[PDB]
Amino acid sequence: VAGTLRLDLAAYRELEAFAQFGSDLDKATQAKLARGARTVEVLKQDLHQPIPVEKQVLIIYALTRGFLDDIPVEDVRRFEKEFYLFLDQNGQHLLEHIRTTKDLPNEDDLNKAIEAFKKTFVVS
Amino acid sequence: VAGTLRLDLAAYRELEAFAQFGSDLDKATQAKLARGARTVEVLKQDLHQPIPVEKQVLIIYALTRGFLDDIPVEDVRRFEKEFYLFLDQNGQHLLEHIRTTKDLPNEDDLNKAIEAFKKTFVVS
Amino acid sequence: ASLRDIKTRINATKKTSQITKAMEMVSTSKLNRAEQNAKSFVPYMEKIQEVVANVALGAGGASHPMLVSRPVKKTGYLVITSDRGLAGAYNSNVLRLVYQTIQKRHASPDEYAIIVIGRVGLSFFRKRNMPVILDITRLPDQPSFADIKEIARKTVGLFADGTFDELYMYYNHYVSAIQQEVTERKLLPLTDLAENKQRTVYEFEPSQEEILDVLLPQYAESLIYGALLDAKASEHAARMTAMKNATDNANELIRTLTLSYNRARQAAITQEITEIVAGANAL
Amino acid sequence: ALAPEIVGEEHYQVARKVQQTLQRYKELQDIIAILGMDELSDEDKLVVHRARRIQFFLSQNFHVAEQFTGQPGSYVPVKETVRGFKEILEGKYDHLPEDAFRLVGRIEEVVEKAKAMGV
Amino acid sequence: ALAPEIVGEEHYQVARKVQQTLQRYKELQDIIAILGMDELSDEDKLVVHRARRIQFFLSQNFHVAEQFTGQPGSYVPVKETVRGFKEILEGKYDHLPEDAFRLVGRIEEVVEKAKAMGV
Repeated sequence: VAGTLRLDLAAYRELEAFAQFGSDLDKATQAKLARGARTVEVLKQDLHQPIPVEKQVLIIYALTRGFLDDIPVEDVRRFEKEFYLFLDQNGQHLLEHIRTTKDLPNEDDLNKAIEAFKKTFVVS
Repeated sequence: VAGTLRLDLAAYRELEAFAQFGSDLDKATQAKLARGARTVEVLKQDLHQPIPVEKQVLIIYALTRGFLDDIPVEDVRRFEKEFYLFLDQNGQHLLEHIRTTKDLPNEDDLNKAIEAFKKTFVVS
Repeated sequence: ASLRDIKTRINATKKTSQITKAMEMVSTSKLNRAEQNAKSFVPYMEKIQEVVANVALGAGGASHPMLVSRPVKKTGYLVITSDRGLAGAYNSNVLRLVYQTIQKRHASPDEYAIIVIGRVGLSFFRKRNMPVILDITRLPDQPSFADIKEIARKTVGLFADGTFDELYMYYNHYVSAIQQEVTERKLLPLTDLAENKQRTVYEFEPSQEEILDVLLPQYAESLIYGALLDAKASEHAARMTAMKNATDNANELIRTLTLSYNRARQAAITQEITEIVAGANAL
Repeated sequence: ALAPEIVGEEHYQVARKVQQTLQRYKELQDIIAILGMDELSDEDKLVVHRARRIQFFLSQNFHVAEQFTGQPGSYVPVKETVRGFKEILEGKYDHLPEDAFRLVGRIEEVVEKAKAMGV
Repeated sequence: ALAPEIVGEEHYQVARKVQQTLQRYKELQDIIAILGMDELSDEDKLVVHRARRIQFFLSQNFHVAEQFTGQPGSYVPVKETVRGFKEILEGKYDHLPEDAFRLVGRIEEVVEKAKAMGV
């Protein structure tokens, strides 16, 4: 997932200065300005709160697979914070699989878990 | 009289960095540039030509109260010289008031004297 | 050189670079908005072209191919130029071509007659020996039809009474943001068209001689409006490319000056070290 | 010490928003300097209008400045200053002249100066 | 010795004006390089046009320089120098080419050199 994250963040990092006037449709607005801003939002971290590598993998996979495209930027951090608790409550199988195999779990199971969490989230 | 001069010079030096970009600048900006140019012309002085403070204050008042804003830049030195000449034949009361009380004379009298000089001044 | 002067030079160049980059950023949005106005102009012009391409063939009118609108010494030129500068040779090309053609064909100042839209155009024409009829100092960057509707109506009225021999418009189209070329064209007396008639009664309650005198002026005004919109787009593109090139040049100068400063100050540092070494040795 | 847990959440948010507005106003000056402020979008004009007043309200009259100016000084509590800056940011003083914010103490003295100026 | 009471006002004003024009031309170099010649105002364009000709006219052909170049050299009186520079500053010789002013004596030799070049 690091490969996709690098590309998204880099693209935002050469296209931030053009934000004076968003235009050119997908070449600037829908992908570069949105995905990059969401990446910057998810890469922020609070003081003295390290998080497990499995949770990092979950959240960055969710970012890269476009599951955060509908969430507004102001709600991204709260989405991540609630997603960590939802994982701790319902995704023990996924967390154990990652912790024991150093590899991503089944893609369909991961996608259905992410969708199940996104069902219960409220945008505010 | 020095307080407004300091602010005018500060504004002129701040906005002079934009003078190279054409002529269609903001109306306040070329007004500030016009004031600063006349201020620079006023501050100029010859060699071995000391000027009494009672005349320095009057010329600075004339510059900073807008009475000089219609004389062209090229005529500022001659305007100053002719004003110094005029202040010896007329307006001796203002010079005496400044020299004795160390304060500015009455506003009406000084404005009337400046207008009287401007009436007889010839412009090229 | 002196390090103080070098630093002041670099700082001034950086400030100019920032200003030019801001200008280019603004011009990009202005071009993006002007393109939509051009696209919105296109349909009305297309409808008028498909409407007037056939009914023009017929009897004489106020603006038919007559060339006898007092065909003496009073032809007018519509010149379109920018209001602000910093666009390079944009206005200069149009001004030079207008001056050259008018000086060639017109022998005497009485033969001269022009109308200009743009402050630089007024300035250049007043510096030269040109007669000014009407002028517009400024227009919105996204002009509506009503902004020049009355002026175009005035041009049509001056074509009436024979006070315009024939009308010429001089402006610049854009092939793209990079390419702009000067256009000269002969508009009102309507030299050429094409026959595509499928019409018998469509808006024909007035006769051919009764509809032309009113219809043709709006056709000309719409053409003038479209030419103005295209010229505005070309102006925005020219400012874009000029500011981009200016930023590139300023950054090149910044790089060279920074290299010079860095190479210069190390020599002073090494000279100080050498002085320290010599002083220590001498004791 | 400028942390939410040290100075308070309200203080931290007010200070951060003031800094953001001033930083945003910093870039727009050259565009304002050449082209008119009408070129700016609607929000940018409000940003400039409030940034001028914030900059002028940052100034204060000192007790020791009596020997220089003749105007007596004042002491401003932190609660008073954060309340005043929050009010300025939210825009309840957008109609007062910007000159009334210069060399002033509490926000009430700004209204007093504006009234003395003829508002 | 460059004082009004020593060389005269006629000489002093011309010298000061030449120095001022050369200083302005030196200052204009950066903006010319990073913005182009066409972006200068008509005042600055005239300043550059006069300053290049003044700088070229400052050159001279020396008698001892005949061993380096075949030109014989010349001797120019102070009155002639002052008159020539005043005429250049007045704009009389704006239509002559730039290189016609290089390595000549009196202001007339510029005219004959331009005629030889074909003006």
